[PDB]
Amino acid sequence: QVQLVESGGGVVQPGRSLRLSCAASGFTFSNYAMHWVRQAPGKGLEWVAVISYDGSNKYYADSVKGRFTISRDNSKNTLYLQMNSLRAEDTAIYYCASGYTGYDYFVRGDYYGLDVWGQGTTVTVSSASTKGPSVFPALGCLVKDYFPEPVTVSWNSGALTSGVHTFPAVLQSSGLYSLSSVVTVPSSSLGTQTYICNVNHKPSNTKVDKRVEP
Amino acid sequence: QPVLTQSPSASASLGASVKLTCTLSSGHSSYAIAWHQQQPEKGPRYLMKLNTDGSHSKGDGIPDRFSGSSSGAERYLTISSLQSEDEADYYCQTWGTGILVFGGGTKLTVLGQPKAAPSVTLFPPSSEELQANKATLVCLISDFYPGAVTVAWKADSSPVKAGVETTTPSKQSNNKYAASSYLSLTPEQWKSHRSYSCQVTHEGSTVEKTVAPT
Amino acid sequence: IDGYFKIYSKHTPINLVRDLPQGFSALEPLVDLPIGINITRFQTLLAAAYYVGYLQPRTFLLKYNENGTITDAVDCALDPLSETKCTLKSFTVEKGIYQTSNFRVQPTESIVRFPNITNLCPFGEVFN
Amino acid sequence: ATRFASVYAWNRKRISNCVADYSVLYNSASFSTFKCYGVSPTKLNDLCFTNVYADSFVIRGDEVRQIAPGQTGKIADYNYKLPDDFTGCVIAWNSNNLDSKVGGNYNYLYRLFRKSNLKPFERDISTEIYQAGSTPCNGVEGFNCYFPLQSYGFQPTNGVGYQPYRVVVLSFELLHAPATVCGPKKSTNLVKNKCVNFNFNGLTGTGVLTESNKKFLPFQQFGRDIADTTDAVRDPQTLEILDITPCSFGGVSVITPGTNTSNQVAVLYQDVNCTEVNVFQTRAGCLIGAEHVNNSYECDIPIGAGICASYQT
Ligand SMILES: *[C@@H]1O[C@H](CO)[C@@H](O)[C@H](O)[C@H]1NC(C)=O
Ligand SMILES: *[C@@H]1O[C@H](CO)[C@@H](O)[C@H](O)[C@H]1NC(C)=O
Ligand SMILES: *[C@@H]1O[C@H](CO)[C@@H](O)[C@H](O)[C@H]1NC(C)=O
Ligand SMILES: *[C@@H]1O[C@H](CO)[C@@H](O)[C@H](O)[C@H]1NC(C)=O
Ligand SMILES: *[C@@H]1O[C@H](CO)[C@@H](O)[C@H](O)[C@H]1NC(C)=O
Repeated sequence: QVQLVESGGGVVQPGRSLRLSCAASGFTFSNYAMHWVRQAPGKGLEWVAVISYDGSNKYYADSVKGRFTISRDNSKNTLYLQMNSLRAEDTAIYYCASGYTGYDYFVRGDYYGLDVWGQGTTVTVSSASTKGPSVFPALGCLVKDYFPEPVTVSWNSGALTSGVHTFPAVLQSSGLYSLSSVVTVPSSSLGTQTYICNVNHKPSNTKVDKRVEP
Repeated sequence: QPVLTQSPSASASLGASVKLTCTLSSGHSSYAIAWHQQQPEKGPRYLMKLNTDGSHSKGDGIPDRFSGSSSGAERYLTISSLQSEDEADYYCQTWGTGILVFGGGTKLTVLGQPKAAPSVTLFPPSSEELQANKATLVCLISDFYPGAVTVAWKADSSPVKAGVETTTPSKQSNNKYAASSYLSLTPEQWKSHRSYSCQVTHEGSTVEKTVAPT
Repeated sequence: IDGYFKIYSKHTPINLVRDLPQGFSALEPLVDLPIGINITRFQTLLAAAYYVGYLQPRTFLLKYNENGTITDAVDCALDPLSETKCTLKSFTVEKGIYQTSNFRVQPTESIVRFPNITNLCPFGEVFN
Repeated sequence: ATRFASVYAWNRKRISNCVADYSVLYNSASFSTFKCYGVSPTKLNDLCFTNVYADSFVIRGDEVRQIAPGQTGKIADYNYKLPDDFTGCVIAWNSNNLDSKVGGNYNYLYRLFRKSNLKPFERDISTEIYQAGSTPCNGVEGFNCYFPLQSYGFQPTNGVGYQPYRVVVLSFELLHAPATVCGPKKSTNLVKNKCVNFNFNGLTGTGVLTESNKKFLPFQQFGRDIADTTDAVRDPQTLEILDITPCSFGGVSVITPGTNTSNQVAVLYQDVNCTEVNVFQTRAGCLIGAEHVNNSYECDIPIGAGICASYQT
């Protein structure tokens, strides 16, 4: 059973560079073609690059031509993607993929198949500094103006879970993220029980407990 | 470089069947394609390759309710007796010269689970936020099915377009949807009106919530 | 040789009953089998008499005719006359003196000497 | 031709000591499946292997994904198993109009129940009735007694997924051996009486080739002179013997009275024939610009071979 596990991206300043990796196990890696595909947040799939099993016959999507470089180490069953001069439009999840080679009569050459997908790795390109959120107060918590993702929100130290819903982040034209966590509660519990949302942001060592009253 | 044209959305009820169609351009017609599935919060999965003659090659482990067929410049993915898990994005992809090209994708939505109009709670800016020179209006939408909504903010019945962000819907732990919207203002802007509206449109129907500074 | 099993052969008339005629013929290549066989022993197959010899890494001076065949040869290590022929690269040696080899006496032993050991460390004070 | 054999006992043909005309296989449009693993389909002619193994079998569509390294299933696991490191290409095609029968072609079987998975290239042809339970079957089918093989209902009205496909995988094996199976070789037209950059088998160089009057023995491929220089080759195709003459070259000398008298010059091309460059061919080379005359005189400027030049009125 074949598996492709991508190594990491993360956050970097535009114009810097990143090496993504793709570890392959379960098949003769050095005989298959190998792809990079990416998906911008809320966009479709976009094909990025492909490499031949040997003879390095590399091809590129033109939106990365000159900047990115595909390579492979067959002795280590590893696929690489070097990104250079990174741009905010390079923010996406990056999957690797494998396939076989066929002689398509329609192009009179070798097409590279894409029949097996990896799990993914996230690459965020921003001119923003690491920053902790502001936490302001059915009831909930407004987790305002942080960078980078992610922030976790638990309620009453996890002892409270029914009716909790943490929304996805929103990315403002400021470059900073915002999300909300809301819980619907029995209306009469307000004078007796206490509701405290626990906001946790490891990228800035910020941990905030904010109590939500009427 | 060929281009693939997919309808942006499709739906059919649980147990029904759909025919997702991916028409490649007349130029490079009779090119072979592949179908890929992307379920929510998941990586892609390879379905099958489709030749010009109607002949497929499935991956291993993909069910028989998925069949492919071919006609003219058009290619079809057919899914019989639809299930809850078949709700996903379906990307057809093809090959050019070395490079491969995806289509826009098709969001297939299963309508079998119960219809539901949205809950709309609108929060004015917390007092703690104003003392920090900021003002955000947090409008939360919950408990709707299907998860498709349009959001418009009105200040004194005037549509504000600036300072608005909105999540896209995401299902809750009770299999209904939710989404949040934000309207950023300066504290002056908050005070110097008589109201602000959050207007949520769901299947032609519209919910309206209004708050005022006091 | 280097993965190829090369077989050469010649078939000639025989006018002797129990001998190996004192004549000269060069064997022509017959086959060059591209087989990776590591061969250290061999055996013949018969349904009579035969001869078996072994090859050595020797240098020969081969005489070609106008038709590309080999008509004679000199084994450069057979004797000082064949050696002289090989040195001159001629099959006929003219009258004279030719330097053909270089005699060197080889060492028969290895003699290592260091001075006689005296002034021993007073180790027998405690160790012994 | 195809005509692939059964799947539990797939047909292995060993290909060796031959010319693999992969181009016929590449150029036709008869196939729907041509996946390749470890080799490039369009560069196959340039890849020399020691052995090519042609594994011939018929499988159903849904199992084509199983004819690959790392795959599992009823065919991949109990009938025809491929190794994870398989090197070679699987060429398969829809054979509905060749193998299918109106009543269902049940002469083709696949294993559904077997004690274990197949090893790579294992050919298991036992027909013992499989005992699924603890009750001996004793040749009688029944509960917990299932035949290890099952037939395909191949019919002309069957859908593509139930149509036969003929699959033949070319396993490419490179051993510590000469590697005797290769694709076809390029050849070009023979050009005579001109300088060309030639390559005859393994003999390369630059030169002029002409008809030879030498007689080679049946086994001699090229001729070499007393200075280890190749001077003749046998043409690999037509068994013509060609002599190799090095391309004409030589010094270029200018013969002239001094610029003090006239700025007219004559040029001598040493050892060059005049068809290769007042043109006079002499024993010293090709002399251009001088008018040769019959009257003899004392030698003025030497040109060699008794010929001398002079500036005359
Ligand atoms: C023959 O055997 C020896 C054992 O030392 C080995 O080193 C050598 O490579 C072998 N040759 C071949 C052609 O297998
Ligand atoms: C060489 O071959 C020619 C045939 O062209 C023959 O007449 C001649 O006698 C041969 N000479 C030798 C020494 O074999
Ligand atoms: C070694 O011992 C011998 C005893 O026969 C003596 O003659 C010789 O001089 C000694 N060598 C040295 C270097 O003292
Ligand atoms: C020059 O070439 C011509 C034509 O091949 C030939 O007849 C003539 O003998 C050649 N002369 C020399 C100098 O070899
Ligand atoms: C020399 O004279 C002979 C006849 O007398 C003639 O054939 C030949 O061409 C002459 N040479 C020149 C250079 O005129």
